[PDB]
Amino acid sequence: PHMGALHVVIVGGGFGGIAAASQLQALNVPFMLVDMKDSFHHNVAALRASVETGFAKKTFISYSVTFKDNFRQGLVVGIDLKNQMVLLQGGEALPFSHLILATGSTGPFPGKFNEVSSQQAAIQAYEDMVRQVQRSRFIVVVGGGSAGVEMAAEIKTEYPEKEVTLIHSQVALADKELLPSVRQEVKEILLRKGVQLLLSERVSNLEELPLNEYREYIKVQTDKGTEVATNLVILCTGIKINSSAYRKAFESRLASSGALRVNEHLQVEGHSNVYAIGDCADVRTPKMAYLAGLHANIAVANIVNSVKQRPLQAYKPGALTFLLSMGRNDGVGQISGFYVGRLMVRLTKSRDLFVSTSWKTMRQSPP
Ligand SMILES: Cc1cc2c(nc3c(=O)[nH]c(=O)nc-3n2C[C@H](O)[C@H](O)[C@H](O)COP(=O)(O)OP(=O)(O)OC[C@H]2O[C@@H](n3cnc4c(N)ncnc43)[C@H](O)[C@@H]2O)c(O)c1C
Ligand SMILES: NC(=O)C1=CN([C@@H]2O[C@H](COP(=O)(O)OP(=O)(O)OC[C@H]3O[C@@H](n4cnc5c(N)ncnc54)[C@H](OP(=O)(O)O)[C@@H]3O)[C@@H](O)[C@H]2O)C=CC1
Repeated sequence: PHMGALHVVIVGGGFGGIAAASQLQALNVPFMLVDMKDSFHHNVAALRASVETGFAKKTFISYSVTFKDNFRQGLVVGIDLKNQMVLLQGGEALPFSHLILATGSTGPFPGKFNEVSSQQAAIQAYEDMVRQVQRSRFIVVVGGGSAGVEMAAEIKTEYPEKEVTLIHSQVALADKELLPSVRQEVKEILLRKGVQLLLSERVSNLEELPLNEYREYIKVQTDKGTEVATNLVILCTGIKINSSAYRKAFESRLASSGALRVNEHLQVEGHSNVYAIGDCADVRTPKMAYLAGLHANIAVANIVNSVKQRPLQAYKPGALTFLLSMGRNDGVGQISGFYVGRLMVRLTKSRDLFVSTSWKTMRQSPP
């Protein structure tokens, strides 16, 4: 029993979780941030950290340095809604007056990294990836969504002498929600960089392929019988909302996508003190780091507003903002529903990939 006192538990230390923890910390509200890793991952820059020697150490930020005893490393395995408890692997339990679920998404390395690991092992995993790319003259990227087009562009921009093939199962590249003008310009930039495109083809022997590892010879096969020989295979084949921590407890509340249904105040439907933020929230908006941060501000604010019997803040989407870096010198996208060009995207995203914003939030300086 908390007897009216606040204790907020945040499950997930991604873009959403560190924003929520930073604000609760500034408000002196008791809270615990739980993450399976020992450091925040600026995963927007994970593909650049896969091609540039020495960059990976700019993409991982120690939780304990920023949050100290308000941070607990661990894997959440269930939520006990009756006794308001966050269940950790190992048996430990965390009581909460309010729960913020910020579990993000999972997917293949290198675009996502969700291993229980130390900070130096995580950085080394990306430095090893750089070494695999450097050893490999021929490289195949599988999947031409927004991650795969960025991956292929990063490789050919850093290493123009390598041979890069992107294999994609659809006719057009990147997200279907994007303006057709954006999707066509993505294709043209890749072709001008020398990336070979194999569109409307599905790689069919994924079980048989060594992944993220240089080999003298790998044969990639497609459902149409195309065969590509390569030294290296990288999967950018998509992500899944990470519902492990909460799927059982909230099964009745889950969208199809695995997200949690929520109102414009981001409380989970059926609950007044549970919030979902970021990728695991059924925003129906695109899953974006910057939206996770905005959701966190809304979530923390209505926890406080709700204790002050005040009216709640509301999340209202606008047109789609979506920026694709195409290596450090190029890119294309849209800012709230209109096309923005290559100079704009290069300056806004491609050069720095928003890395400095996470170090600022965490109040740390990059090594
Ligand atoms: C891959 C990629 C993504 C981009 C990219 N670009 C942009 C961009 O330009 N702008 C943007 O806003 N988003 C961009 N994104 C999307 C952005 O990465 C995601 O939308 C963002 O990470 C979502 O933030 P969340 O806070 O919702 O989730 P995270 O995945 O960041 O963090 C979740 C955390 O929960 C932890 N966790 C999950 N389940 C757990 C459990 N059961 N126990 C403990 N910890 C758990 C995970 O380990 C992880 O640390 C991009 O170029 C690439 C290549
Ligand atoms: N710049 C940004 O803001 C970025 C944002 N994101 C976010 O992350 C989300 C996921 O993006 P992404 O990670 O690119 O995942 P996506 O699911 O968007 O793209 C993955 C693609 O890979 C294709 N694919 C899967 N298996 C194969 C195969 N065996 N052979 C060939 N093609 C295959 C899929 O086609 P099928 O589905 O037909 O199998 C799909 O079109 C985005 O929706 C966005 O919210 C990610 C990267 C950049």
